[PDB]
Amino acid sequence: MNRPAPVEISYENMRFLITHNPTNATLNKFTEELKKYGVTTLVRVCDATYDKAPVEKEGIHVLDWPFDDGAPPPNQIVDDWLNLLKTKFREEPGCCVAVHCVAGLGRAPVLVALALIECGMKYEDAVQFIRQKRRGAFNSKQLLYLEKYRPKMRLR
Amino acid sequence: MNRPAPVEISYENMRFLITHNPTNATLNKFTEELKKYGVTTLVRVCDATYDKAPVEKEGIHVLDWPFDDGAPPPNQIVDDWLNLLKTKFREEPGCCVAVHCVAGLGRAPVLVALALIECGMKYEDAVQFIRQKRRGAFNSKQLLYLEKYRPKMRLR
Amino acid sequence: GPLNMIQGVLELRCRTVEDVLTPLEDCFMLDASTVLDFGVLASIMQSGHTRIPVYEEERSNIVDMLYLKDLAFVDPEDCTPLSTITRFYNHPLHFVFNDTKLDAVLEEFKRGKSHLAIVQKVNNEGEGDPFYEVLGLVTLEDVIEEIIR
Amino acid sequence: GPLNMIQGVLELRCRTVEDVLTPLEDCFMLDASTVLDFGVLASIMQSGHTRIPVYEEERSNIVDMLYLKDLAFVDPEDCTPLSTITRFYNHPLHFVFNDTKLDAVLEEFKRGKSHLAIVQKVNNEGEGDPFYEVLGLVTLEDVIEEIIR
Repeated sequence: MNRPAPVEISYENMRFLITHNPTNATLNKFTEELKKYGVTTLVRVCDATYDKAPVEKEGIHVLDWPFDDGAPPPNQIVDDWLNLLKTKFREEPGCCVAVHCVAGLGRAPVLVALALIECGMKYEDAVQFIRQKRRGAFNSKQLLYLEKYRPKMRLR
Repeated sequence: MNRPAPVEISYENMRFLITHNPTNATLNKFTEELKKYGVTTLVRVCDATYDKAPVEKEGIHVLDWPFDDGAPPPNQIVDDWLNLLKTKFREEPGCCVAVHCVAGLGRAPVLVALALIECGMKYEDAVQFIRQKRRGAFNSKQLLYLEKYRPKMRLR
Repeated sequence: GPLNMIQGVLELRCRTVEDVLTPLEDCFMLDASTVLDFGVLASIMQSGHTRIPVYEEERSNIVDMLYLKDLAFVDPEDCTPLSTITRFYNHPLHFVFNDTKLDAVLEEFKRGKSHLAIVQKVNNEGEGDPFYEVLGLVTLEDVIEEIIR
Repeated sequence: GPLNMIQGVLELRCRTVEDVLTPLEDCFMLDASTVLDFGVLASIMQSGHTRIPVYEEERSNIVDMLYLKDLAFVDPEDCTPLSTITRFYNHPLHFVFNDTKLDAVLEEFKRGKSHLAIVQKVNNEGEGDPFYEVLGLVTLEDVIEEIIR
């Protein structure tokens, strides 16, 4: 059985880390986990009350991209995201992008799923691989969105 | 399962109570147990450091008749005892004689056993009835003595 | 008796934590913000639990476990808050899915330090994202009770 | 696993307290004359026993049981002696014969408050009268361990 702990996802050069939220206290310990898993880039996508810089003063690129609880990612957000991944994995391959949010199994995993699909993983496999590592995965809408999604397919 | 608690034996007008030892503190509580079971007469037969009167000020006839650890009762002691029982049960029938000693299963039970035998209970039955209520009963010598014992048979 | 217990062990593989659990409202639990005064300590010892969930600021948000051992040199007055204590030890906290079969939980419990997991089911109703809903607690006892009846 | 446990329940009727007991020297126990200072209390809580035998003035002379609950408003310094506490509650103490079959002890334990009996055998060697020799303690755990292995 498990704690309230991070969850890493890989393939191919891509490595993600879906996480919990810190309060400002935990925040030194939180940034320690991050550095361990080799993350360069955190993407907030729910709101969090911790005040980031300490994570930035440690040189992790933080991104505040909140979207609606339960929703699929807005169009931009998805564009930014894919575009973000290209540059960040180009910067140093096999590093980690962290995504974090209060639940852990709603919208954060979607970005990740999106990534794998747009990177050639069967939609079905994508959902299963995510649900393997965190169970509960997504909601109907999250899943609708995921099936209906069509890779360009765009990820150099 | 059991505590370190008294053990009552009856038949016919005869009622005995084999007990533990009190320190002088317990002694008010100890005398309370005694009065409950309707005892008139305590027979110490191991030594005890409690100082009796409080038991006598409550009107229980105390008798100090110690004999050797492991031994059968000296001849007198047995004579006194049988003789004691006649008078005490004559005084008020169906009362209780208490016998007490540190073990609980050595010499005190012998007096009781003696009583039942000299009162017409098969030696075998006597030992079994006692061992029923307190297990461990007697030792070889205690048992030797008991079989070899021959009721007059003397108990009005 | 021996035959019931035999049925019980055999039924482990069929019944689940949900059957055996202890709902939240019925568990001894502590508010993180509590202060360890004589009364609450007494409360603790009188609980006859040796491992007590600590929540904030509502019972389903379980943030920490308080072990009895943790109380060792705390002096009532000084009037120490419960969170200073919890913050001395990262005691881990075990979550189990409501679905899990008892035979499995038995094994987990043997294979760990723990004699109590917090129970969770995923929850799909609502617009929001799925979440884990805390149902309450299962203990090693709870599972033994299954067997010795 | 499930089959071992089945063997275990079935073997209850054959094995006895002696097989499963905890010898005296290996039990957490307390001297009646002890004083409940911060250290000993801590010692208590760190024992992770909730029911502790109290002896005087050598471990086989067991005079009382100390329940954790009993510690509820005792303040270290005041430096209360252990016997003043024991003398607040006549908690009963259960003795079991070394001979007794586990299946029986299981039942006793269910049919009482107790999760721990003190083990005794009658002792015939010696000139003296028979006596009961304390061997140590059996707990409800000890019996469960029989089953869940």
